[PDB]
Amino acid sequence: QVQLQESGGGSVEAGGSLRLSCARSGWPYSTYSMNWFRQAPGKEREAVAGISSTMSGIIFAESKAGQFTISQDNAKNTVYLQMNNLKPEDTAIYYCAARRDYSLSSSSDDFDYWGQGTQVTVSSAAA
Repeated sequence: QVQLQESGGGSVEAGGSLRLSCARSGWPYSTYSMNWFRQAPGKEREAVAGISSTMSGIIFAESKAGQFTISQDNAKNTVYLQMNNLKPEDTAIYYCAARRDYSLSSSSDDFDYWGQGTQVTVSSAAA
């Protein structure tokens, strides 16, 4: 059985940082790509970042150079989403997703395996 186990979310102040982790276990294939998706309140689920067994990580979502960084630890079968300079509009449920195809895809329909979803809430600054 495939499991994608997420960790590392929660509440953060505007401007803060978080690193999400997704540990892949039970993977039956010699290849993969892994994505982080997110679903913000009232919005459709959208791709944030992708990485694969052959390609370095890319960020799909318009952000700013350094807002998101995706990486992986191959020995630990774990993919990471480093988030910096977080803003209220980064509040969302973040999802890990996996598929056999090692190209990079932003389409949720291409992914047959999903993590449980991790809430990230970015509070606002006083004004």
